[PDB]
Amino acid sequence: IANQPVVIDNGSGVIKAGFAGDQIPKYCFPNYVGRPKHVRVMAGALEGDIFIGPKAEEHRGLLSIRYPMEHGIVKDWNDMERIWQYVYSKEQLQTFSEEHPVLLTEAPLNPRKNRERAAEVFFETFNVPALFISMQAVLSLYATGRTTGVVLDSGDGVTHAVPIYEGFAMPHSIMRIDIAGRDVSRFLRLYLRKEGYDFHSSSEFEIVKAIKERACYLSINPQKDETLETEKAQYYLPDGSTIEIGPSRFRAPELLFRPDLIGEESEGIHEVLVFAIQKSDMDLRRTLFSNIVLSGGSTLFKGFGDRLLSEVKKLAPKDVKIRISAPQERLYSTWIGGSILASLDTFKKMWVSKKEYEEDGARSIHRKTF
Amino acid sequence: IANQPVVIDNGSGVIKAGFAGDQIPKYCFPNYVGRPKHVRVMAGALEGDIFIGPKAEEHRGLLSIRYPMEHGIVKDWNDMERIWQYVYSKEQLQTFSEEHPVLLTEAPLNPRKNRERAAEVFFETFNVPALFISMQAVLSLYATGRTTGVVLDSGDGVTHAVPIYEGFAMPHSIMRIDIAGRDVSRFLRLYLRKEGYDFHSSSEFEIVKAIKERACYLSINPQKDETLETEKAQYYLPDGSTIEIGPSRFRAPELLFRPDLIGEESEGIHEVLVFAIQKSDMDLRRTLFSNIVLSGGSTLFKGFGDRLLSEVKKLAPKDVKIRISAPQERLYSTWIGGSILASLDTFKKMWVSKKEYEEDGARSIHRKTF
Amino acid sequence: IANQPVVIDNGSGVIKAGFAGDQIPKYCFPNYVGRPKHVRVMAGALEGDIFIGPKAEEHRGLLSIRYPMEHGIVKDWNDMERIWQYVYSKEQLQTFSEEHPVLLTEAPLNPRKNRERAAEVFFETFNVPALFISMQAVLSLYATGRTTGVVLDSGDGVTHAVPIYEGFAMPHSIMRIDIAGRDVSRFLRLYLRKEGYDFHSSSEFEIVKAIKERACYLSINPQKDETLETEKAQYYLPDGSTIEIGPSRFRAPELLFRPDLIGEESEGIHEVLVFAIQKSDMDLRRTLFSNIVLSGGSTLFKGFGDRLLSEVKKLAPKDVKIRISAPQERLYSTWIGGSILASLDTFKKMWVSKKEYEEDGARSIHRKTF
Amino acid sequence: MADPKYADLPGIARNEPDVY
Ligand SMILES: Nc1ncnc2c1ncn2[C@@H]1O[C@H](COP(=O)(O)OP(=O)(O)O)[C@@H](O)[C@H]1O
Ligand SMILES: Nc1ncnc2c1ncn2[C@@H]1O[C@H](COP(=O)(O)OP(=O)(O)O)[C@@H](O)[C@H]1O
Ligand SMILES: Nc1ncnc2c1ncn2[C@@H]1O[C@H](COP(=O)(O)OP(=O)(O)O)[C@@H](O)[C@H]1O
Repeated sequence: IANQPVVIDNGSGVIKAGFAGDQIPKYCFPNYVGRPKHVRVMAGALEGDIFIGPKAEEHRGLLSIRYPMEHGIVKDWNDMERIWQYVYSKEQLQTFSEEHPVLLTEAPLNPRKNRERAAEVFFETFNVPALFISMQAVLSLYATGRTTGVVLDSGDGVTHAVPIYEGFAMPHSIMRIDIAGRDVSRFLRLYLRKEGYDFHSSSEFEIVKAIKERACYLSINPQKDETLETEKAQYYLPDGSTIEIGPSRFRAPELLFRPDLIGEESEGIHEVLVFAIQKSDMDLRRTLFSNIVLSGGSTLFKGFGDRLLSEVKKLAPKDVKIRISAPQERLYSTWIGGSILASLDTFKKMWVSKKEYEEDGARSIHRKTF
Repeated sequence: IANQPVVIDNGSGVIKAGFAGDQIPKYCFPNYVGRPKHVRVMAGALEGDIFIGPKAEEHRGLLSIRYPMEHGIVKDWNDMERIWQYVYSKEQLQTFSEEHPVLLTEAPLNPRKNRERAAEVFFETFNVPALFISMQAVLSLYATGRTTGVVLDSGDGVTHAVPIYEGFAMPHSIMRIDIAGRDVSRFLRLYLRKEGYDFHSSSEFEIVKAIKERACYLSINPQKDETLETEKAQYYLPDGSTIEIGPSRFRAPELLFRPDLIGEESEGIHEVLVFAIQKSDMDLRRTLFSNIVLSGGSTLFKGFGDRLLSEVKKLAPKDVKIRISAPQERLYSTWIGGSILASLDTFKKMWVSKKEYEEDGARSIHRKTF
Repeated sequence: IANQPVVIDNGSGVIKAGFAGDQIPKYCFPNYVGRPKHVRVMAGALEGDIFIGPKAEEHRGLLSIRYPMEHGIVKDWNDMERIWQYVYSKEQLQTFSEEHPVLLTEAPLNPRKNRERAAEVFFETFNVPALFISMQAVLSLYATGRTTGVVLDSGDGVTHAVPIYEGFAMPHSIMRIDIAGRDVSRFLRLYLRKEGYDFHSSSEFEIVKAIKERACYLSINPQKDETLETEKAQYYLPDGSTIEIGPSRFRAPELLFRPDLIGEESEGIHEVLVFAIQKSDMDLRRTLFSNIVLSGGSTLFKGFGDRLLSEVKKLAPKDVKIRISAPQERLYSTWIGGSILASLDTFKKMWVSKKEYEEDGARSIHRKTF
Repeated sequence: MADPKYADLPGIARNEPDVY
């Protein structure tokens, strides 16, 4: 039973889905399970009471949105099961879980208990013939067509750097922080309360993400922007009310480089990228500096790569050629590589079959991933 | 026992009744109990001494009229029991109370003691098999065919704006004010005494309602009409004596928008419509502005809808699509939706049965309405 | 110029005033401006046309009251200028603003624009020699004499919990809600209308506060109190008409614990207290649990601290010593600590002088507070 | 002490019992 396998790029913010050997993921929607805040009195209302995908994006104001997945660590399993059931349902894919093998994605250095429970869901609740969990950094390199390179990515949950050299991922040189898009949006929300405009509700949180996506830019010199007075640019909400954002728009994404602002003494994106290159072997460092691949959502800030370069110029050894490559399709780079990995003939050897899982269990899944 | 159920659209000014699945209510009559002032010396007179419906409208001058219901809250319960008995009697419906289920209507945010006392009357004095109390806003949307939209209504009793988005009524955004048609008619009478043509008797009060219905208009700019001098247009009374109305015609319905004139600091219709939309969540506000439904008799003033839009343009955020829709039969809006709701098969599940009331009591009625 | 400084404890509900180095504030009055509704035909009336303090409390019925501050955020700046002028005037303090340094108070995480405009008022309109702004939690701990303490406060506007440990206020562990005494009083008013007794005017609103202050208690188990039938206790108005309160007395303060009753998903008082301790560092949690201090007026409900213990026992880790402390003088705890802070010799270093304000501006005020 | 509002018999604090 070797049908066209399904690639599901998991993540805290957004969940991409689709079939192998496609150019772009056709089925992208945000990873959350909205449930109604108000009491349905009238008949002919929205049926079901559990809303995932575009219906949730259309009817945000009704639904109390809550995310099941934080920092690449699923908290609520019942919600993730309903999301994966929605992916496979007739509203999006129009296929059965029994036909196709699955390609799953997870962030590196996650809990092994979550990986086991992920496999239990796909093998037992859904009746998948073969599952395969893989890393995001390896898939991003598949999408670019490279073999060498450090992979700085920044989704909604996790920011991590994986140094890989000619198809040799170094697990001990991996760095990781739990400071990413969601924490930047949460830090922006807190700053807008200091400005004046509060967005306390859970549906109203999605407005802060929309402000962060559109109206934010990373300044090169933060001390110079702090001394100067801002212009206070405007932004229109979904209602119509105007909002002067002020200095919060540039100070909000600075969380990624300075994680002491939120109150969590970590490295930062630029330090993680240097640390990953430093922890790797001496002869590989110069090739790892030249090949740096960007990915995820929080790399799409304005002047992000300019600041990332300037930070590497500050930290790294002098007279060394830095190159921070960035594709066009940075959000879908992790999915595209999965679709490439799925299409290859080697894919049949990498996966965990259903029969193999029934015999061994979790140990076979831990062996095949690494 | 599932007979063709009775709809009783309750109201302070007018009461409308009939059966389920009918196009228009056949039995529309005013909600009051006229009792004779004068002594009956001569034989062959009007018998009964308690007049309801067309007999009371025909013989106004004899009868000391008194309304049992003020602001959707019955004070005189004995009179409402006599009205409901008159509805069921051979003079109007020609049916038994024991056969048919009842669809009663009440305004939102009323006293719960009146709701229990309403149920006691229908279950014990009349022997109803099944009763159901509903809201005026939900029924108006059933009549139109929509699910979305704010329902601004203004009868003789209450003015209230209930925001409902896709079959989800929000109970904490329901605005209400006791400033409706009866208070406008009372304010018109007080103005006509200032003009010269005073009225005092209860039969004579209904002439002021007839003046309010016919010869009144809401100006767009009230300050401009105040500076200009009126023409003093005429109106002929039921007797024959002419009355030059003057500025009392246009300043009377201004009470609905300016409740400071009668001497009671409340919101007003236009503020209630905006406040109900503003109390809801951010994403639903623009859809609630696009769908505004008018209802009741006090929305039928000349230039009322034009003034409502001007007030919404003033208060609401700029560059938003406003649309104040309405039915053709604005007085029969709530009844038609009830007749639709009654004829649905789900109506059997919604109601409070007689057996369920005898077991539980008031708690089961408070569990089924809201 | 170092005279005996003034301690203005701001707040939406009540404004306390007086001099430094005192046991209790001499000048306590509610924070609102009263202006007359009606016309003054007869001479020898109450002069001024603006009523603040005991005159406004005495003559409520005339005055259309309006609160300048909502949730520790002054909306009407002209009204607060009149109140602060009234505080300084001969009717209360009997002193000039030019002599004494000022100690101002604000809730944490407020708009910075309001803090700037507050400083502008005290430095420009009034001619203050030196101003200092402080937090509620730091002042509450000064009054008790502690350094370690989580300060769960609950005023009229804001509820929050700042976790301080040995003179180290953690700014990122601060949890805040805009649900407090005013919203509970507004929620009680809505229930009383559902019971039967309607209140609408601003003078009439303060009766609902007086009912909330007197006859309200927090049930230890709300589901048990729901299933049981209440006793329906009585209360006498200034008019003399009796009011059966019923279940609304115990259900009103449930807004503090369940903020889903008003229809606005927040954390709640008990969750804010736990979340503030959880957001702080690992080793500080057990000391923060042991030192939980209460303050503000909405902590004075009957069985509030008993229920707040039970909620902490439900949420927090098992076998930990919980101690919710609460002084005799909870209402004036914030003022007492300000008077103690003002009396100390370090106070001269912390403040912002008028000369320093004229040179730098708003930036110097933002630097000195944090 | 002097002033309008006080609470009589709440106690200063509510504490859980200390185990060994
Ligand atoms: N143009 C943008 N600029 C900055 N941040 C963005 C942009 N677009 C999306 N984001 C943020 O990044 C997230 C999307 O990144 P994604 O790679 O899908 O993360 P994950 O794979 O973990 O779901 C969104 O949740 C959003 O908060
Ligand atoms: N054409 C009209 N213009 C102005 N007011 C009207 C008009 N027709 C009726 N009214 C007023 O509105 C009331 C009818 O509204 P309705 O919603 O039926 O009241 P109820 O609360 O009794 O249901 C009447 O009592 C009358 O005072
Ligand atoms: N004994 C009491 N019981 C319940 N609530 C009270 C009591 N005393 C005061 N309150 C409430 O607390 C508020 C005053 O608290 P306070 O701490 O002075 O607020 P702020 O300092 O923000 O003005 C009042 O508005 C009142 O509603």
